[PDB]
Amino acid sequence: GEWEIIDIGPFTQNLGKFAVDEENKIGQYGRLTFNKVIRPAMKKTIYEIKGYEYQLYVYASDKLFRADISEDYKTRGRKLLRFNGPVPPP
Repeated sequence: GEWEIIDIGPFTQNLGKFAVDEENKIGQYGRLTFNKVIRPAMKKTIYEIKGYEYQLYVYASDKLFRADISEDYKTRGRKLLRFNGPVPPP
């Protein structure tokens, strides 16, 4: 696949919210409150397209985490791949 840097507009913020919502279902960090996604946001496109992956820096409950998210082209399904941290600011 190929990687590009993307903006941190509303669509990206909603991916961050997705990630925190999914991590809350897992419960590994306890209950987290989504704050914001910060730069840099990275997007991978996997080939007709199979899907996408995102690597995001997400503040939740005033702590910084790294979240990876997949998105399937044909099913539109999103999945949280991993959620790690706290991490230092980029």
